[PDB]
Amino acid sequence: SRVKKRKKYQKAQKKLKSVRAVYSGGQSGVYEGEKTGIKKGLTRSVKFK
Amino acid sequence: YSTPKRPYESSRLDAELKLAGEFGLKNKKEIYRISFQLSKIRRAARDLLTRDEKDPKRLFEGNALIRRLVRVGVLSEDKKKLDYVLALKVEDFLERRLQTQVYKLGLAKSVHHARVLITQRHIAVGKQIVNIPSFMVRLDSEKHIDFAPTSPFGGARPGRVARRNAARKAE
Amino acid sequence: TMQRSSDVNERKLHVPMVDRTPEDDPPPFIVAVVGPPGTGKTTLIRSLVRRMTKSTLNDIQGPITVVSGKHRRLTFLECPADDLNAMIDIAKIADLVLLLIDGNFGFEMETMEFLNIAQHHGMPRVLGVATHLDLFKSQSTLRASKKRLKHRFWTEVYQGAKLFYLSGVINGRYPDREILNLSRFISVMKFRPLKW
Amino acid sequence: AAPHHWLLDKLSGCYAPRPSAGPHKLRESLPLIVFLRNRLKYALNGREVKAILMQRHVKVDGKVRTDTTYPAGFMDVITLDATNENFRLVYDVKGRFAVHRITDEEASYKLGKVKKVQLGKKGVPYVVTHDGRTIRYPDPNIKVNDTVKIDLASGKITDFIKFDAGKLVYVTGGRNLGRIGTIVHKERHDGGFDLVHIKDSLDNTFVTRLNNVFVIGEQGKPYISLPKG
Amino acid sequence: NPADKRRRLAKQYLENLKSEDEYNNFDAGDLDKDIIASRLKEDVAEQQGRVFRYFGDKLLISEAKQSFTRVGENNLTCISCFQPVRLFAYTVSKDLQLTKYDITDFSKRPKKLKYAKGGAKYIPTSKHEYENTTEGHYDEILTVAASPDGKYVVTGGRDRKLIVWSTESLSPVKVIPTKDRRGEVLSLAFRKNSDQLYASCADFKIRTYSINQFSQLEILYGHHDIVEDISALAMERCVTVGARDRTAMLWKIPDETRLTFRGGDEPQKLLRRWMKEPLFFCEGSIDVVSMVDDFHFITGSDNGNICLWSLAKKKPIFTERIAHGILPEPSFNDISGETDEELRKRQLQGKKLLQPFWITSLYAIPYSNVFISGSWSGSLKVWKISDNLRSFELLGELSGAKGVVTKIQVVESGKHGKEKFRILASIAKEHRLGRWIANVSGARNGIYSAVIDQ
Amino acid sequence: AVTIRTRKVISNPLLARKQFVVDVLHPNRANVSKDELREKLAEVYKAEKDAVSVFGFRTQFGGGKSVGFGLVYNSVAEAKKFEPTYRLVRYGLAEKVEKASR
RNA sequence: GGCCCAUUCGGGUCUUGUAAUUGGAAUGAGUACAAUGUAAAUACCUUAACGAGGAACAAUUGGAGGGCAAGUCUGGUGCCAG
Ligand SMILES: Nc1nc2c(ncn2[C@@H]2O[C@H](COP(=O)(O)OP(=O)(O)OP(=O)(O)O)[C@@H](O)[C@H]2O)c(=O)[nH]1
Ligand SMILES: [Mg+2]
Repeated sequence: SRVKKRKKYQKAQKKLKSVRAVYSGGQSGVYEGEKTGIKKGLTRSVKFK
Repeated sequence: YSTPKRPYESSRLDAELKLAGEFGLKNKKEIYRISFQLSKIRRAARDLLTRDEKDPKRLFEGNALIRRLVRVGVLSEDKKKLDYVLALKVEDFLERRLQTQVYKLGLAKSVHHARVLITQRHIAVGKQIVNIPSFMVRLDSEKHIDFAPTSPFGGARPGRVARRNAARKAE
Repeated sequence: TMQRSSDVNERKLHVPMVDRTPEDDPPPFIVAVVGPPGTGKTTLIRSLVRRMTKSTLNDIQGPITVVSGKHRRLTFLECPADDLNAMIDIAKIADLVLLLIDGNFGFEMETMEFLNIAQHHGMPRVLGVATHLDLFKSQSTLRASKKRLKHRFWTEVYQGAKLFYLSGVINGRYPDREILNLSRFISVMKFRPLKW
Repeated sequence: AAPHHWLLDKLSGCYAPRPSAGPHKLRESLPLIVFLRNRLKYALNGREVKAILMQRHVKVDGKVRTDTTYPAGFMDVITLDATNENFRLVYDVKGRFAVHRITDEEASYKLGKVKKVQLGKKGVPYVVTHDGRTIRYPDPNIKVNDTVKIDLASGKITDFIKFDAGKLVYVTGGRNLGRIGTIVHKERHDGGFDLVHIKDSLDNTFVTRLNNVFVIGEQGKPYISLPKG
Repeated sequence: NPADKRRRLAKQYLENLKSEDEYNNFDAGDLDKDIIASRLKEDVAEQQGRVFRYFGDKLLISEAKQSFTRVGENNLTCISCFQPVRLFAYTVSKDLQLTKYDITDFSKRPKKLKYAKGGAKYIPTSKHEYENTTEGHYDEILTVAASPDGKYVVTGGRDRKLIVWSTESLSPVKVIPTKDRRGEVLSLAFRKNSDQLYASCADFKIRTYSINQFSQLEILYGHHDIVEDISALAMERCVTVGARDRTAMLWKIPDETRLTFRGGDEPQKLLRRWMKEPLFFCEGSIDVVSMVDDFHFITGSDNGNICLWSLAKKKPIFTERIAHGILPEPSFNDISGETDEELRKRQLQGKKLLQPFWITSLYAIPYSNVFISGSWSGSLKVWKISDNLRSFELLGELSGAKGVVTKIQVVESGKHGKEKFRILASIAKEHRLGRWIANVSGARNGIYSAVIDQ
Repeated sequence: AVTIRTRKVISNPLLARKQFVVDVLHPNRANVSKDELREKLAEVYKAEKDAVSVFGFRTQFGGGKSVGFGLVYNSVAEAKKFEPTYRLVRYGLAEKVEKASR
């Protein structure tokens, strides 16, 4: 019963990287770049009312 | 302990998922037990707030409650007010257990390594080897959690796997 | 308590069948002692007949009918432990089965085969008797294997059958306290009528 | 199943030792098993207190009296031969049996309240006390509730303490049981609540009976030594 | 007023608990227990001994014969002495050497007898914490302790060992490791007239031993920082002090229980107490102890406090705030690096960064009226405790000891009314635990002996 | 190496005896080893090895300490008189069996 | 390549997988020396020896959904639907 909740929490916090953007811990080494792309059309910010 | 009111709502399921995964718990009964007695604690502190200043019950049971909460260690020394007992919650209580504390002090590499160290008796607070993971260490036993001297991660004689490998490599 | 009364009064109801067993002079109830070769049986049949009739019946053979009650008399016979054929016959005609189990060794396929042959040919009453309780110094493992044998026996007979525990043999046969209340268990059994 | 006077701890057992018959009553005495075993602890159990009773160390009232349940009541001087143990046991202020240690010239005697004076048979005056020492021939002025002093080698009365207004009295009985101070008041009624009244630290007042009180000396000079704190 | 209501209700509570001086005042259970007290044996070790040597103002102070015998060992660390009922002394250094002295030639400097020097040869061939059973010290011997009977000296340090040496030859008879990785010993004290050692190890642990049986009695736990000092008398009590938790504990070692004593001086209330009409402040770390008698002791702090504590009061009875001075502030040619004295003076912030000397040695003569304090102010101080036992006061100074005083203890001579003592004090130019000490102002590594009289 | 500590030593002249509580200390050993403990007790006190006795042993949790009840006699004969018969069967010389019937 | 959202088209995101190989440590259930305990024995407590790779020293219970045949059955507007 313990290892199951260890491995369904690892699954959950791997799914959490998909929905939000998770603070991983800051800049590791040299700033290499965005490594995955930059979208200039998408704005993922909450507008008011 | 006692089960909650609506035990199957999705906020409660993701709550218990985060709690059991972040603290290495085995089932729901750990959360439900520590939350049941926390419910008793702050249900009492609510009544101690609903009575007035200079009430004898409020004065004596309030400073008694916050001093034994500080000595359990869920409440810091400077917040000696009674509304912080209401601000208290469940992971403030199960950060105090020995599995969490062994991992935070760094004798283990995760909470699961801490749980198996505790159940394999390599961990002793003070004098006695503690061997159950949900122990609720206090503010004075916080700094004597160390490896047991009867254990190979302390300084003792190495266990059966190490000595059998040493003997077979000596053969 | 009314729902309890309904749900308990329901399980008195059973299929109404005929009896065909007389009430004036019923036959002696056939008690079959069934065991793998090497446990109880002889010693057990000797001890039961010695307690019942005050007569040392050394060197048994064949069926042995004794009077054990004011109206219940019963016939003792022993299957040869290697023969599945005699095992099958006494499964088909026995009324009570004293099921010998070597409690130190555990369950065994001869008693399991008798249990299945009886279950398919019209399961009689079965009182399980576990002998060889000389496991070790460990009374802990005595109690553990005791509970495990009781549960495994309860999955084969109805849940709440009687497993009986015999201690070590003393002077040729079993302790007479244990055989006394074993005969107390045999004396109240309340047989139900079979079909074949 | 115990009384209050014995100073008996509750974590002891189930059956409490009934004292046997003897000089004093059951309700105003402690036996030797509850004395030696579990009060000043010269034993650990009944077997070894019977062993030292068979060895005969005890010398209560100058005689040996080897018995387990021998009812030592008020001021029977328990004498033990090894380490010259002389014990006069009196009442404390809260009802128990305070066993004071005394010396040999004090344990050479005891005192006793006189109960009745009789013209019993053949012209012989007669006196009894709480241990029942029927000793011959006191003076005619022995009233009730006076105090004789027993010889404890023979049995004779050696000294006599007269009961009157202005005497140092000891109260053993009722809700005043075990008090000392003997002077605020005197009041002899005609059948009850009749006594001499006893002071306190602030010289408070108290009521008792005649038979529940008995004299031990004078205002400052009792020849009994008393314990202190 | 809520604290007034708390005090009032507590008073009513205690009055009610009393509810639930005459001529007769005797209690049966008390006198029965006193009969058992008359029956028992062993009125020897457990004297609750009070202060029976009242001689503080009596002896001379100002004209001691002070001989500072300099020795060639870098950073002497401890001093152990011995008197039977010839006297030997022991020193030990950071250069891994134990050195035996004779001291009984009282009117002159001590005499070297025997070296015992460990080194790199004694590093174990395992790096494994329970086969630490070598015969010498390979790192930083911190403490010595002579037996009260004098068969052995026992020493240990940062190599987490206890090596017990014989006295007559300085030979290692037995090695007892402390069986874990951080188990460095920091203080050792025999209980007086005995064979029982109390070592204080940095695992927040206190180990106890019987030396003539080569056995460990009891490990006892409970401090919160490293147990920097230990002290004991003839009773089986002990008094330890951990460094930064600012508490001193005393241990009933058979019962394995303790009494804790925290500090608690605050510059807010202290500067208000002076503001009713001043460079004094809070506390860093309680460092050294010595049990004066079986009811009192004294603690040396990190802000120069010397405090006097009873067995019956949590907070201390008496303080003495500055006991060795405040350190000389860093010079204007060594603070800033500007050119002008105005900016280099502005970089001192006035008085805000003057730090006091910390008392690094304290010794109470057992059951006596006088104790000795030492730091790197250059002058030992001698204080006597008043006869009502609620204060002490500076008698005089012993100004011939340039350096840190890593150890103070005294050696007795003379009879019941006429006495003379030699105060040994180990002097180094570096603290006995780490270095940390700059401005070495004419220090030397020696033994400051003083001969005090009358 | 076992270690011994006597505490609260009183004298019973009525039973010709000296009694005390026994803190027995065995770090990294199993337990008290009562015959070896009687040896160690009989040599820390005077000789009387068949007159020294211990009975009440309780080891605390995790081992190390055990509290027992020690009583030491002079005069082995009067020790045989005063000790109970089951402890004499346990340690010393007496052996009388009970008649096994009914 | 995994994951997430959404009735739809689609959109959002990111070190994620594999009956892949492999390594030495840990000890607990069990098996057991004892001693302690106790009238005696049990049990608790203390405790040497052995005890893991399918760590086979082999935990369940219930639910959701598929997919397959030279297979079988039914219907009927070929090859389909069930
Ligand atoms: N230790 C012990 N031995 C028993 C016990 N019951 C029977 N035996 C032994 O079992 C041995 C074998 O003989 P029986 O027991 O008569 O054999 P059985 O059970 O009739 O089986 P068969 O040999 O096939 O006829 C005897 O000699 C008995 O000593 C028991 O409870 N304990
Ligand atoms: Mg047969």
